[PDB]
Amino acid sequence: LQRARTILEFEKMLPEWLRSRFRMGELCKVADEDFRLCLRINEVKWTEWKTHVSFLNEDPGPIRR
Amino acid sequence: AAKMGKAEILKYILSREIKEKPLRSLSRKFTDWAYGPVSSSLYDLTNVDTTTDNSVLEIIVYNTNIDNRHEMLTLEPLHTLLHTKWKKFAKYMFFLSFCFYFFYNITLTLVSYYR
Amino acid sequence: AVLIAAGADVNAHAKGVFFNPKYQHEGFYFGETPLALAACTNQPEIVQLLMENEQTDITSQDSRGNNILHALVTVAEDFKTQNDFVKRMYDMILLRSGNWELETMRNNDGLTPLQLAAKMGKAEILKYILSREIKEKPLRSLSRKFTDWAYGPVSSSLYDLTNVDTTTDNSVLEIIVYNTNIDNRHEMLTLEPLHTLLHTKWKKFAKYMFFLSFCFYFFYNITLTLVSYYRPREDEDLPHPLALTHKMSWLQLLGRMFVLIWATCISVKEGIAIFLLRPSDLQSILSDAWFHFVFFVQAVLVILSVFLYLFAYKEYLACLVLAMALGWANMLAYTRGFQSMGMYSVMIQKVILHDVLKFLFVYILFLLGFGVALASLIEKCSKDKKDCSSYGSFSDAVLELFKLTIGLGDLNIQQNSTYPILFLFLLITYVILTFVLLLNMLIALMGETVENVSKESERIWRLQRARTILEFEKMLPEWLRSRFRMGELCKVADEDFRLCLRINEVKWTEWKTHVSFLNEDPGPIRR
Amino acid sequence: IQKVILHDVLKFLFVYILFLLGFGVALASLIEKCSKDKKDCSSYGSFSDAVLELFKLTIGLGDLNIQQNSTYPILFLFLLITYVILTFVLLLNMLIALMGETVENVSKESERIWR
Repeated sequence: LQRARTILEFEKMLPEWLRSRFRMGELCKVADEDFRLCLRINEVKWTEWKTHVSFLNEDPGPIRR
Repeated sequence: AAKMGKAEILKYILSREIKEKPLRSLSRKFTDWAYGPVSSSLYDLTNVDTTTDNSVLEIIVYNTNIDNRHEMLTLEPLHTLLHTKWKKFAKYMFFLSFCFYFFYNITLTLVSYYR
Repeated sequence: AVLIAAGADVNAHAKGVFFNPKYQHEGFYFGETPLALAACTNQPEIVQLLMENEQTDITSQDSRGNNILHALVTVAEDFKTQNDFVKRMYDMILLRSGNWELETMRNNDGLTPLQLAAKMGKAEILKYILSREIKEKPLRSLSRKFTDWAYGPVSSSLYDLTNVDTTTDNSVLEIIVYNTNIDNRHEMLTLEPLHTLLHTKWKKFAKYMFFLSFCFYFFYNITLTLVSYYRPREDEDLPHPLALTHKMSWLQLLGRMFVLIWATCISVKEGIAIFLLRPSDLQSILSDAWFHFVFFVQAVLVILSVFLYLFAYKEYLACLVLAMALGWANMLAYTRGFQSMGMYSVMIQKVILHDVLKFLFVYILFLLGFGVALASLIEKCSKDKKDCSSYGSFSDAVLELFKLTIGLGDLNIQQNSTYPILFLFLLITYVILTFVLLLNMLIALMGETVENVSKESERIWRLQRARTILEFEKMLPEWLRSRFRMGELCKVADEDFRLCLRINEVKWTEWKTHVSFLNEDPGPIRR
Repeated sequence: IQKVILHDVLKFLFVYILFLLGFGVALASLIEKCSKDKKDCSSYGSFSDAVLELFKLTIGLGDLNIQQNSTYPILFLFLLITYVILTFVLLLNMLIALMGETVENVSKESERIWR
């Protein structure tokens, strides 16, 4: 919490144009018009062995190219 | 949910997996790809970090009156994003102010002891 | 199955940008064949179906020289984050079709999949595979366990012992002792081929062999003491770092030619040992290569005294004493041979490393912070005893405050001058900090640590005596007269009357009739 | 009083006397110096002095001398502070933490032993 208490204050005393792009930006949603909302990528492990209905892509690890 | 500090429904709502396709669009989780046991998880990130005023991160850090804040930040939009943002600049930025104050500290010592 | 009925190729190799390291990326390194992920998907039914095809090759190495068994190991991560299916998956694929040719297959870097379980540190499947009881008689021959006799509740247990001890290069014992990067090694050596065999080999020679080197270094240590304390002092500034006495009663010439050789012999001994591992500069140099680094610093520091006669420098006696103080300081390393004291040897080893570095990094900070500040008021034009020729500059108030930890004598609130009720204010603040607050921290800090470690601290000591025992054998190139084992005791296989074995004892469980046995149940061998 | 003498302090003194001799002989080398103690022509300054000089360091000794002992006393004081680093803040506080684990382990069955 205390290092979290610090880190925002540095950003608060950073009025630049925010070059530190901390995120995947404007990565498209499933909604056909809503291709907005910057996102995140994370990793999960072995549980709940099943078929997966919902997906977004043709399963690469990073983005293509 | 941040202001009241209700953790468990906040534990829910940041995930919010929607399985059904006609209304999957409202979720806070989208399986970007899965490939079985090791998946590409994905949080929605729309009102989380201070890109707008008074984002949910800005409350939970700068809130009093709650002794669940340390436990609440365990959550995975909350936890890893701090580690993310500390990596690229804030590990550097602290050590600058650390060195600037420590070398401030030495210049204080010399002029007030030697002559 | 319809695709197989359509005629899909069961032998395909999925190359590409996956099977990458850094498991944050995809890198899911299963072995690129349809058989490999099939067990890995926890799908035993189609595993059977893949075995129904005669065209299925299983032998075939794929990308990193890996067959079915290799990457099979490198998903065995935990008992908690797994239902433990891989164990019976692996068991199923052996009984369905299993040959020793497939087992003895090595890989790209030339490494046994059994040895891979050591390298990856997958403990639980390694817990399986060393036992490997096979109950059925047409293929019992491939087991790692053979009931030599049983007689009910107290049986003659027997491990296979074929790739275990260093009778060949890079045996599975040699990995697990000399491996870094894994914090499961101490727990893994609990296993019964691993555990008892060390106790076996320590019995016949290594209990003797340590005490030889212990006595040789301890009596080295005494000869260091005598020549450097009793008669270095002759009234002349000739250095003479080793006492000679070229006349009769040759005790001191015996002193010189003793000490130089053992220092040289221990230098080459540890010099090859330091050539031999590469740490990440703080994990194994600061648990394992510590006392090795101690020795290498020690012996060179001894022989450097000999170099101080060459141009006769000023350091001839000053350097001659540091090796002495350190030379008794590493007898601490050689007390591991006892039972309870070896348990204390890890208690001295982690508290230096987790607790007191944390202490001194804060302790020296206020030692300077109060140190310079009190050195400002101590000037005063009145420093110490009519301060015109005496001391009163910086190291005084350092040592005035350094002695405050212990009995200093008396504390002076005396003539130091401008506002001494600020001077005494910092003195009592130092007492508030550094005697009642900051010191009693570490005492409460140690108590939490010592109970946390001393449930597994025994095992760490076991690793360190295991760390020793192989090195003695490594510095034993004899014909290995110490026969540590039952040798070439015959297997059930009619031609394979080979594979040196072991005898062990089990107790009351699982009350049943025993089908498989070897003999007509004597206790020892007949005659 | 009966098990702590037997499981804990034998372990202590077998290590304690080791550095008591190790520092003991080493500091006895520098204390010769042709300048041992108070114009060293008739007074003492041989071996048991620096033993008792260092044996009194466990408790209040009076004052500690960084004085005229001669050749490189910043090695002499270096061993003194190393003795403090070892034998007052590291090695002593071992047994205190060691006793606390033992006393709770025995005092659930310690009554029975008295019986």
